[PDB]
Amino acid sequence: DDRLAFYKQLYRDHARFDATLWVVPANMASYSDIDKLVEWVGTEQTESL
Amino acid sequence: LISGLSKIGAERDIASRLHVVLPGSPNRGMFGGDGAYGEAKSALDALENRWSAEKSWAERVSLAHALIGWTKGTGLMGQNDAIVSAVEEAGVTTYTTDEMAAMLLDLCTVETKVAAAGAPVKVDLTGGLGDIKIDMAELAAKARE
Amino acid sequence: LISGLSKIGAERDIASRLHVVLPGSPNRGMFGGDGAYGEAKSALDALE
Amino acid sequence: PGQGIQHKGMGMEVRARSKAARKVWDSADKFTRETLGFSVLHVVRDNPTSLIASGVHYHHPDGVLFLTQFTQVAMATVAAAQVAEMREQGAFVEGAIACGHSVGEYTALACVSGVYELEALLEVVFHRGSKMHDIVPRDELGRSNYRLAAIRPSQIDLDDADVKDFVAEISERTGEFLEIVNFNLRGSQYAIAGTVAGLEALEEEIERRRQITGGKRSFILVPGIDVPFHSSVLRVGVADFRRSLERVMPRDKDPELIIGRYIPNLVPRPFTLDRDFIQEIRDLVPAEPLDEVLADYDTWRNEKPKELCRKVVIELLAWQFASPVRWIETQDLLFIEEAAGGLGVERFVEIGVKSAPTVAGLATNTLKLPEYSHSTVEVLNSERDAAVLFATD
Repeated sequence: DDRLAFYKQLYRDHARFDATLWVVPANMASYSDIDKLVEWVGTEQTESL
Repeated sequence: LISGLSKIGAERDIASRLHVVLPGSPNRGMFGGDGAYGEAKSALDALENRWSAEKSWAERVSLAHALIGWTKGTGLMGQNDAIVSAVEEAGVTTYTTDEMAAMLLDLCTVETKVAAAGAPVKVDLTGGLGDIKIDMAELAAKARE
Repeated sequence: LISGLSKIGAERDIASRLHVVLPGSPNRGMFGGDGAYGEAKSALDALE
Repeated sequence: PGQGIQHKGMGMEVRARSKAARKVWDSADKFTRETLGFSVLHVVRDNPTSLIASGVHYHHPDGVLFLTQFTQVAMATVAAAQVAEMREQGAFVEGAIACGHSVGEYTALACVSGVYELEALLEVVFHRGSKMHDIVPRDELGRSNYRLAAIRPSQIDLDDADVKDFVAEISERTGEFLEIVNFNLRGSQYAIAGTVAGLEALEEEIERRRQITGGKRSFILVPGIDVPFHSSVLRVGVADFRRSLERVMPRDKDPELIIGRYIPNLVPRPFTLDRDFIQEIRDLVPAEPLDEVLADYDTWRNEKPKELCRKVVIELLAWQFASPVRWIETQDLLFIEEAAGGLGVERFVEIGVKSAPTVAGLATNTLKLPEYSHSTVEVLNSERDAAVLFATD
């Protein structure tokens, strides 16, 4: 949360209109992460209730 | 990672070119004191060849090569901070993080974006550390020592 | 392999220089058709 | 058939088997990938949500395959590939009379008369889709003051003249806009667009007129159509599309394959190049290239006929945007031509795979009510009846 709070501080300062920020846990050393991350980055943009 | 986003772009069928800024290390071979940056990032010239070889990668990914010069952080470079003034006495420029960030955005401008679409762009963001005659065997080690 | 024979030479204490001929690929960058040799052996300049 | 029955992975089974289907799809998919930066194969195979194209951004909460710029392209390619396979097996008869409903008409001409390239077909059709989106005014929410509604005149004693009457009255009375958009089936299917209040007032009328209605019978409102197209409101944007057609539809084409075989929408009666026919067009659709040709028919010299057919064909397709599609007359016309040319056995085949049951079911119910004469007729669908099409059994 100390890293999480920082990006919130950084966003609430430098954010303009139309601006959307996304923070995620990520490990570039893991091939699984890379595949799973972009599989997340590339799918839908949809929220099913 | 480049291949991954290339698949998504091809599968979901976009002609949009992803601009990948390649964080190249400044001026390989003229510094012996870095020990990490200088050697590792010289194969980025070979990576630019892979894009110049592979034909179908053009539409998905554009390679923007940036050589990131001397840039002062507190944590890693806390030893290097004192001699920043010393290296700058050779008529060379060392950069703050905000300065280098600005140099990276300028590559993200519309003008330089289209330039990357036509052909790989190699940018030297270094402060002239290339023609530097400063001996790293001393002025680096001594700085670190 | 170079490090290995360097240890033996240092441990058994010889000043003799082992001459390692590095099988570099010819003229990197001016051929696009090899596909293997040209790219791999350019880091031998970094090994020097 | 027209749009709206399209499904995910439609005719994708045929692509894996037939060679003719692959050539149609791949030549089409390659062009779209290079020029517009997207693939129709992917859209059909798995239905996405949002897509960004060359100059345009398309977003749908459900699917892009159900978006018209895509849907029309998918539908056109699905049918064009299926006919090509039917042609490879030679099952296509030399005297076949062909027609289409809305967007299906472009595929009709493509398959039978080869009036354009596979890539040429998907150009017009794609642009025609993109043209259909920007035509009508919207709100901040993308709302429309208009809509479409499907009428069934049956279940009560009411006629086509009775429907036309009641609609014409409430159109003049309220001062609102109410238009019969589609004449589909004789006593069965009719489509109506105009002001939503007009659609509501018309719904209300038949509920009052029909003595048995507790459930608002005979009236189905159309979801998703916000444009009162095929009414008097759309005639503006033709000239730009009329030029677009002439660009993608050149002058080297087969006159005979179209003539007598092809039934336009704007013109319910079969294509033939004659002073009589060209006049019927002008009457329904006043036009500059047409009115001159009618003025001097003394241009009789033999260089003209193909050049005449080439413009008449384009005039019908360009103004098909405006004029109501007449499916009733299209069906009835087939009866008129047969009866005068002999009534012997006919086979009615619908192509485009999963779109095939629709206009066949439209024909089936039509084969019942006016056609009660006890005729031997075969209704066949590409989706359902394929064993009968290829005769394998």
